[PDB]
Amino acid sequence: ADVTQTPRNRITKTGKRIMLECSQTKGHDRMYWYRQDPGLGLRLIYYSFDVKDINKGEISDGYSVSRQAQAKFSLSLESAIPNQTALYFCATSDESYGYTFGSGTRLTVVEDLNKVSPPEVAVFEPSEAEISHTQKATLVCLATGFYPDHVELSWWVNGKEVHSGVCTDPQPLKEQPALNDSRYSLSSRLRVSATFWQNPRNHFRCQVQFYGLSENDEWTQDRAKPVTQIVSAEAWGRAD
Amino acid sequence: AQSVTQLGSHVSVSEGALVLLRCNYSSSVPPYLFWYVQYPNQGLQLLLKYTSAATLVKGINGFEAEFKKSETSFHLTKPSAHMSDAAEYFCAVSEQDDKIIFGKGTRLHILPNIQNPDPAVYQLRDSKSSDKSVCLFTDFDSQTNVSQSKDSDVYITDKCVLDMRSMDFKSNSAVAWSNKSDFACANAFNNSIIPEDTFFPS
Repeated sequence: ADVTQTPRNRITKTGKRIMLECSQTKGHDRMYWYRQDPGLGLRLIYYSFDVKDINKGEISDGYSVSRQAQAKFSLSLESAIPNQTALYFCATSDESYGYTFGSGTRLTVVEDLNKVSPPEVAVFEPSEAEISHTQKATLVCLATGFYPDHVELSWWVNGKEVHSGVCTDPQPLKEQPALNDSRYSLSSRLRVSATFWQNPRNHFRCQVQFYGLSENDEWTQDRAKPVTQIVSAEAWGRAD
Repeated sequence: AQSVTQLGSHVSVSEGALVLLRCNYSSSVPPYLFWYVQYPNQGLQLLLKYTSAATLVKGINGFEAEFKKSETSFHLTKPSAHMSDAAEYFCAVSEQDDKIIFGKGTRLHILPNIQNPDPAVYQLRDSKSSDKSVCLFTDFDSQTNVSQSKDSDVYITDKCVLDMRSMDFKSNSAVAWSNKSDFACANAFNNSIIPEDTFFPS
């Protein structure tokens, strides 16, 4: 609500021009665009001290920027390629290194939109032997067959999002690691007391938000158009 | 100025033990220095910074860092590791009087205190099965690690730690699955070194 960036999530095809927008309300002279990749931290792309003024950072190739106003700093991918897939952050600074970051843009550049595919999601119920041995009960959610790797998984108990008792894999795995355009799979666990699982009124849902094609995109296959969507799977408690 | 160095992309600490994440800089004149934290799918939050005032800088949550010019260091410390401290930490430095440059980041993994491990491999069934299952290896202590499958039709995840707040109880697990007719939970983790006392129910 000082620094805002748009969009939040974007999937694009190789070769398209993409624009990310950063706006601020404080009118700081200094604005920045960074990208973040795993293992590399945040790397500066470009930065600007005034409407008249643009400066390269350490990784400027394949990008351009425009400082269209004191308040605004746009980042353009002229011709998007897959290795520009990253989380992007804009920032402002005062004259004393007081940084404010925007909340980020997750961008995935895919070569071939025909390969986009939503997840299939399944919930696997707790083992009787776990319940007897430990008096706890672990549900497992599996999301499989999805492309690209651009999802968010969450758990919902009796209609409310839960974070306690959850662990989700930090990265999906490749179903076919030899393939450049392999589909992905992700798993998550939710563990509760056996008492809570054994109540048949309790409802457990694993939700996967998938980011895919938009309504604007052409689709020529028979199979479902793989648009951004939510896929869930669910289970009710049981006392056998 | 020139750079900032964090070594080890992934580091461990025992739950309850001292947190120490190392950062060094190269700059002839002392720079300003910053530690940021990032949770999964979240943005950056400043923990503390050195801005040429006190050399011992205090931040939120018991975090502190001492600026030590003669060893060009600014190590981040916290008295005790809690499970909620699992995140990625970045040290950063002022550069060229006009920007902050970031280190590569270190992800902090907190090993839960498991006094009474109870390693087991369980088989779980699909809630609306057409005869589908997965295997759950769970309740081992952090001396165990899970290896990748050697069979390209068997999928095995990394170990993951959950904290059931309801019972103040943490546990490790990994998941394995396959479509193969030949697949059995007894064999799923045969490429991992598992505890000799792992429970394999009937």
